[PDB]
Amino acid sequence: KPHRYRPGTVALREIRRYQKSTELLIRKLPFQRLVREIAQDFKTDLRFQSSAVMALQEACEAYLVGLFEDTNLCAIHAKRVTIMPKDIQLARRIRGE
Amino acid sequence: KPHRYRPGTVALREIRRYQKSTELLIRKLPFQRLVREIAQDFKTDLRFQSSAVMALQEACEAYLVGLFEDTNLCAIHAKRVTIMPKDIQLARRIRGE
Amino acid sequence: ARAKAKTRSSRAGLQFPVGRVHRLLRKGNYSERVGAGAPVYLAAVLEYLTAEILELAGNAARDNKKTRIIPRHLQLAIRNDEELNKLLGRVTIAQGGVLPNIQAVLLPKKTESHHKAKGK
Amino acid sequence: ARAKAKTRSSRAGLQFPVGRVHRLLRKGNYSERVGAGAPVYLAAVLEYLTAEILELAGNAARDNKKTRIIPRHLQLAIRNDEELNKLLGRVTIAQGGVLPNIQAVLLPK
Amino acid sequence: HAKPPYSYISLITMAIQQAPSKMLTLSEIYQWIMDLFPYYRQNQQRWQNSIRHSLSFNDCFVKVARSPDKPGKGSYWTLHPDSGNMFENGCYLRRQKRFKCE
Amino acid sequence: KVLRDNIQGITKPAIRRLARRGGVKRISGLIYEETRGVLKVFLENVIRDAVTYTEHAKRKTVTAMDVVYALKRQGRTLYGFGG
Amino acid sequence: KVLRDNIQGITKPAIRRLARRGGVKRISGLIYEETRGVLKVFLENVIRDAVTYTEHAKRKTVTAMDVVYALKRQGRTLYGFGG
Amino acid sequence: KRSRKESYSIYVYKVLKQVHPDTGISSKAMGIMNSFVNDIFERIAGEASRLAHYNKRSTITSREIQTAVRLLLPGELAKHAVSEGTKAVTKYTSA
Amino acid sequence: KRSRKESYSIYVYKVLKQVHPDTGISSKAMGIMNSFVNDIFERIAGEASRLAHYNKRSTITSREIQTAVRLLLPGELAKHAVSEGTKAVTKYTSA
DNA sequence: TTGTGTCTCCTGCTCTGTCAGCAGGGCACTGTACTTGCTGATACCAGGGAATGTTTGTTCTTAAATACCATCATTCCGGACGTGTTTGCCTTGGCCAGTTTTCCATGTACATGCAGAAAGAAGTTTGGACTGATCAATACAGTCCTCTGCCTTTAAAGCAATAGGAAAGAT
DNA sequence: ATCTTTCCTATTGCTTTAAAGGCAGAGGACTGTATTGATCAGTCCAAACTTCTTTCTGCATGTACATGGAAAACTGGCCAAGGCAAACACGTCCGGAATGATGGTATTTAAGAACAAACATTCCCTGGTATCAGCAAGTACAGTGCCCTGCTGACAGAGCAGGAGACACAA
Repeated sequence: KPHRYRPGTVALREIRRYQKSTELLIRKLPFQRLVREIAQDFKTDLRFQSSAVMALQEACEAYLVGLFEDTNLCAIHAKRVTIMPKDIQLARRIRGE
Repeated sequence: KPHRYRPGTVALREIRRYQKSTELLIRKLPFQRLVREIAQDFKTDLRFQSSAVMALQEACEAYLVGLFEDTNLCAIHAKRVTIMPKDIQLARRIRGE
Repeated sequence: ARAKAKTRSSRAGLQFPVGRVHRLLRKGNYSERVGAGAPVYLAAVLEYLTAEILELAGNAARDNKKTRIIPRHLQLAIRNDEELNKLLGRVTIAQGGVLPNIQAVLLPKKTESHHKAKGK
Repeated sequence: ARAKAKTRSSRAGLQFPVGRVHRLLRKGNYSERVGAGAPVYLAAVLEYLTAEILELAGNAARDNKKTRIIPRHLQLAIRNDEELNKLLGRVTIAQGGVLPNIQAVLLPK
Repeated sequence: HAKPPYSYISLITMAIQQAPSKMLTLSEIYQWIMDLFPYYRQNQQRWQNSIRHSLSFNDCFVKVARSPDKPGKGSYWTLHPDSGNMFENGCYLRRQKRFKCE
Repeated sequence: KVLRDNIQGITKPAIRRLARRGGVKRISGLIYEETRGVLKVFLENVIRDAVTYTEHAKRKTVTAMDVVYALKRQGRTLYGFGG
Repeated sequence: KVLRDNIQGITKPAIRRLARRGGVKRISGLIYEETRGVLKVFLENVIRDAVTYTEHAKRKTVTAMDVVYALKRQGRTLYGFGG
Repeated sequence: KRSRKESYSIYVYKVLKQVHPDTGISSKAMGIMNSFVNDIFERIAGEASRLAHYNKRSTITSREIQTAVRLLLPGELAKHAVSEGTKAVTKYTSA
Repeated sequence: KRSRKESYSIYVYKVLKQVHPDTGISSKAMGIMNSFVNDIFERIAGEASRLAHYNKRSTITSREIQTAVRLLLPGELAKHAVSEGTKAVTKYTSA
């Protein structure tokens, strides 16, 4: 029979993989497109520096990573192990956002 | 038989009281003694203006009220209405304290 | 002969002190120089913000049947408004309070069956 | 005649630039005047903190079998030390990642 | 007064049909029965509990709520449309082939 | 002159009141020790900065402005004390 | 030229990877829309200040230092690009 | 002779009378208003100073104040306050 | 050539060669270190300026920097930094 | 007078009346706490007069900002191939949510003593004003050398392939 | 407990790219002296604090009763994890262009410096009203006992259809 890891094993493997690495986890080009899409609502024909886009992606990824850490803590607080939208809402509310 | 309000009624009544009043909730002189005691380990034989102790007490009360609001949110998140040290620890941990 | 003096607050039509604001800008070492219009603009902005908060606090006091603005009214005006609450989010107000707010989960259960209290 | 010039970094025994710190203090509009010993003190403190962080980062790099410090090693040094982590709590390090940390309850039975 | 020669099912059917709104609550049905039969004026509890049991048991009767709060309290009862003329033609005491949903 | 055990001056009903203003309805028995510890840490953090400001001024009286600057230094800005 | 609906470019695998880096084991199905909303709000709040700093300098290029100042103004200081 | 303690109390009171002729304001409320005005002044002035330093400008002009007001204030405040400042500067320059 | 842009690269490298003689450092890590030095410098200088303004002094002496260090750095880091700064000032004062 | 079909009495399944019992849902009385109204009082805030330091007007000047041009570098845009990633589908397992049960740990209310708060006084400390002294920073000019930009060299790290060990999952 | 599969880590070889080393020069740090404004040392006083006493409760502590919320146990289904295959869209580079940020010079315009007048702001003295304290009507909502209305299950008992005995119909 084909081999199949039980649920949660590959999840932990993936956690160990990604907490050990430094690379950016969002694809660069779609994030750049999103940045430009949001930017045009404030001023048309905006130029951008590549390093500005990289810094934006760095800040966004760090913010989301910390937010997911707090979300995971909020989930484990309720004795669950699956994160739900209410977990993110609680994390944002307590964090002061 | 003598009257006895059911649990939860007096708690809600006291919530409605202390959310409507502005008075300080900690006693004044014991907080003053605590403030002076904590000050000894930093420098001996200090003197405190009355307004200085008042400012410290106001800031402490505001901080604790915020902390208990976030603790209450954490407790309600876990499908509970009783706050526990788990809740305070989580609230402080999310806020970065 | 020297002309009759007019305060820069009078010229700009403001109530806040433009001269005092200019002095505070120069003394605070915010920059080497201070433009002539910067005190006027800053005084106007501060007057506008003061007018906003005082109008909202006056509304709050009228709601409470009081004519004197007190710290509680400032707190209510600041926290009931989204924008002022966001501006003064990390600010404590002495002798203020909190917005009356009880989480709906905590409110008592209106049981359809309501008999004398017994074990659960 | 004028004597041999000696940089105030040499006088204080420091490695960081006292002159640059003094000029930045003057040009920064912090205050009208700047004392003579203030730049020396500030340069000494900056050198000390830099040395602390670099020592911990070098230890981390040696642990990872790397002879060059990279942002990952700076992150490891900063977050593994309680005092530095409390100093740089709000800072985000580019290309830093996070410390390896899995909650206990998520582990298999 | 002698007991009426009508079953409780027949009495409920007649009370429902005679109503202008084709529905009545328990209190209204009791009032109607007592008014039209002085025999049921006394010994309320017996036949009132019997009527409650019959309403809860027989499928030909379905309850309906009071929309604009009315005088209030109680719930109306309506004949099921599929019941038909079960008690007609002298079989008041016993309904042949009692109505069922399926 | 020396004070030893004033942390217990943060009484149980005082903590109950402070929580009730937060909307808290039901309180565990272990909340009070955690609250005392948290309050003591907060007070130590604030008073260290206040005493540092007083020392730099070469004064021996701790003033309200010292407390206000200490709070604003920790992102807890306070209004109503001459700030 | 104009861009319409790139918020969906933050794909489900990307959000999963971000959650994995945070120590998340199991992810609900509704997390993705919530994460996209939160990310969009954060990006708007940062790019507004970045564009403001760019306008004040009378430039049309949003440089790295503009983003760094916008972040540091919000208490999210970033090391690496600030120079 | 003791030193003088300057404040904004008279000006805050004049604005209060402008918006609400009938209402009053207590001493502690006035102190909170003074602290608020000082805090907003410090925020805007510091942000203007940082803006000048970023562009290597030596002078804080009205433009720096406007940019600082846009940065600090949220939403409709950052628009109404900008309109008020521009109107005040225009009137000042008109005389 | 473009305008000269100054940084703490050489000085942090010298400190590195002191503590760990046989290791190097990457350019991205170098930029992170420069940003760290600038951040700490700005924090200390700003706190010193606020200290000077609170006491109505017109100068930032070594005392203001010491108080700023004691306010900012936590725990043993603060006292070790104070000791190093006092040592440097004492050595410099001896010329 | 004998053989067989239909009527009447008895039995049997259907149906209704009755009772006991337990559950939901709603009504009206009792009781405690909060809000509002009234008066007295008191303290506190606005209005009028004296002192001072700070703001405004005027002139000179000087340096920061503006305007125009030039230039080069850097960011947008498009094209192309290669392949890792994403998306849709299927399978199933285990985790979330709902239900039930137990009991204990929290809440409510009363009894009690004590120490917190207020008022007053006395003692005492020191923060800030004031004066004169001194000393350390700033301003200016000369000068010389430390730090940053450009270019070159080489070794630290990335990439590929392979091999061996650890560990998960199933029998 | 043992076997199979998958993954991870570790080692060796190649390369490539990123950091260390060298040189030029210019801008900014260093030296020396006069100026001056800031800071420091000593004295004084009043106002602000600290210390002690007594009052007078209103608060915190203690205790007892018990209610209902938290936690444990169980079940199941449905949500999400794991894997596969196809499509696609990202990654990387390469070039064209046109956009704009920087640098330089003339200028022009707005702010700093200085001095005097005066005028606005702060501080001190007086009415009057907005607030606080206490008692008391009135209202709002909880606690709960009671009532009505539903529903399960069983028992109890008449109602009408089917089968057998008695009678009458047929021959």
